[PDB]
Amino acid sequence: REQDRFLPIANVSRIMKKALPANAKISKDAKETMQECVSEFISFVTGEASDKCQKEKRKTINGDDLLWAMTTLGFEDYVEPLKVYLQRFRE
Amino acid sequence: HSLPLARIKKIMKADEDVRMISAEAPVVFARACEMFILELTLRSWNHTEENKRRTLQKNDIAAAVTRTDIFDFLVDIVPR
Repeated sequence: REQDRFLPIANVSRIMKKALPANAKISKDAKETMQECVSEFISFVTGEASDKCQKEKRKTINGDDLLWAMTTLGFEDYVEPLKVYLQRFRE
Repeated sequence: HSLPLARIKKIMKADEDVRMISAEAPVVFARACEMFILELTLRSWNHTEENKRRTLQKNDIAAAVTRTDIFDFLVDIVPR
């Protein structure tokens, strides 16, 4: 279909393989499916952050808003690693 | 970055309510998306090894989704 609205397959696939044993194969179907799951992750997290900005009459989704939304939707295991990453980015 | 920030922004912007986006937000997502892809592929692979197959297939991803709560939002994207 249209791959304009998805993250590129070559980046997603290469990310899948590093998680997997070297002998692993991945169907072209799974690559495509994982492409859609990860793109839905962005929308899901963005929806929540956008809702909170909307409640607070703020017009910008900041980094904190994404982290706050990840915790709200149950991805708190990601949030501390992400903070550390974000500091290495700001320094 | 592993994934392109411009595409990430693109995805964020399909949401009608999104206005401006801090430049840190695609950066947070690039890393966060990685972690998501790693964790979902690993849980999918548990099913692949369970069936003692060597190919990760779509049905493995479908399986991983039902087995963990934080992934409910994905049950319509990959049913079965």
